[PDB]
Amino acid sequence: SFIKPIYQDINSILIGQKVKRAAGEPFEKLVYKFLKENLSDLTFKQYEYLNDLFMKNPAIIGHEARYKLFNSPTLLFLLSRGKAATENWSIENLFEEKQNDTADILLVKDQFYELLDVKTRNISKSAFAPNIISAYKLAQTCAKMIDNKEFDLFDINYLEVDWELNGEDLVCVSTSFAELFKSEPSELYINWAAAMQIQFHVRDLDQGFNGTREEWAKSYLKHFVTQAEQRAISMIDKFVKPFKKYI
Amino acid sequence: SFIKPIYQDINSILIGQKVPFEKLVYKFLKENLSDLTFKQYEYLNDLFMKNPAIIGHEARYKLFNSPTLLFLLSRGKAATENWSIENLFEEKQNDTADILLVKDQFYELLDVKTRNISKSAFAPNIISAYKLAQTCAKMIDNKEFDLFDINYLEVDWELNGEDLVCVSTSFAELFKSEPSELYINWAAAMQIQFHVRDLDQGFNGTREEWAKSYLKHFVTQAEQRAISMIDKFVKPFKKYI
DNA sequence: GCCGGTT
DNA sequence: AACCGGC
DNA sequence: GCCGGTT
DNA sequence: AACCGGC
Ligand SMILES: [Mn+2]
Ligand SMILES: [Mn+2]
Ligand SMILES: [Mn+2]
Ligand SMILES: [Mn+2]
Repeated sequence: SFIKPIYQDINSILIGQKVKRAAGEPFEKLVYKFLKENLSDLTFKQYEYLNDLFMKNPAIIGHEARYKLFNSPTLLFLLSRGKAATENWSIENLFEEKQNDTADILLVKDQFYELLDVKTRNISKSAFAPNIISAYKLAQTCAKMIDNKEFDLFDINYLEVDWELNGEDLVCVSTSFAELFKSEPSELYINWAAAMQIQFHVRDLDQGFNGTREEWAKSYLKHFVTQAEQRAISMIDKFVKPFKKYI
Repeated sequence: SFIKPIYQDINSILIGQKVPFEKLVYKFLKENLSDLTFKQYEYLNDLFMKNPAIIGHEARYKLFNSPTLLFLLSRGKAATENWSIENLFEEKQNDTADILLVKDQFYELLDVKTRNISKSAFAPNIISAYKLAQTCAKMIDNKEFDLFDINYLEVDWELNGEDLVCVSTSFAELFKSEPSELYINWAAAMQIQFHVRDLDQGFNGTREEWAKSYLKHFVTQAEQRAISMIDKFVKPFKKYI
């Protein structure tokens, strides 16, 4: 990670930080503001990075050619926008924040990519693990890493900002940081109903995986396929059986 | 619908207004059907305020006088229990309905969907196909076939400089649509997805029929998704394990 | 504690 | 509660 | 037109 | 992008 060396800083700055009454999505901006101040040459919003990539290559027009600028099938897959959106891009028609985008922030350096999400949590409310990332997208990601042998190109990490309502604004009370690729893949909770999302709180994320990036991919694909099989038959029991009587 | 007879009115007041764009409608409905119109959370408060005698969740759950409505409108046991005149419910993202209209102990559940017609059409989550399944099951077990409708109002808008402007609307009734026509997007939180404007309204049977017909559709689509899971999520990745 | 459905 | 983009 | 994954 | 409640 690029932000880990200064995490203790981020942690200490964000704590006690307040914002005017995700619900706490103004806390993301602080993290981005901070990143952009201490690692400014590394820090991008995902759309910002796409904009920079294309601005550096004005000659390169069309989606075909523009996709080539990625030098990576897995990154092309995680990062790019659609073909018409890419074809249509211009200095006048730049990319903007996109609901669906994979990552909140990109830390890039020497061709190594850290995709960073900021999750925000209302510590008052009962714990409810948030959607992290699509288990399916993650399966595809794992398959593309293996097919193209990209096991040393990018990490997917998380920064959780705990907050509470203090009078008339939100205040951050603590944070956590975890690395997707350091967890035991077979331990990832896939919530099929919840748009097929891996779900957890960062603070709970296991961080003891031992093998290589390749082994993680293989093991996650095993876990995915197993959970998918289980869910298939588990659907008959929960969504069919209970209703058969009425028909 | 209580809304339908005055749809022209609504349409006419909304078209051209300026400001996802959370668009009133509530305002209009309130100022024209005051004693019929409620946010969901507000209707809950109303119900409990009107019965200070009752306390505890079990007792206040009886105030609904309907297993189905209880299923659709009520908060959890604890939050009900802890409800107080000095501790009211607030808007909850999770609530079934945007607006509830009730007259003569009949309920119209109204969602207001918004839509940027500048962008390319993408059917929105409407309601959980699994929630709807439980709903029809409850309607049948409890013979509540004349109690509530679930209806939708689509506000089409478009960005003009600084201000976002409504430029058309649609209204449909869920229980007038061909149940087997309803698109159940499993991956999308098991949601029914449609735009209102596109919603079949040619159903002619009874409420009971609709419910039984829907459950048949649901059970069928659940099996199909179960099976489809193998091809979509299993075979494509086996070559790696 | 464990678990998964909904906006 | 929306939201894009493959073919 | 058709269809369905993601934040 | 997060959000409750059943036992
Ligand atoms: Mn993101
Ligand atoms: Mn975020
Ligand atoms: Mn609603
Ligand atoms: Mn709405």
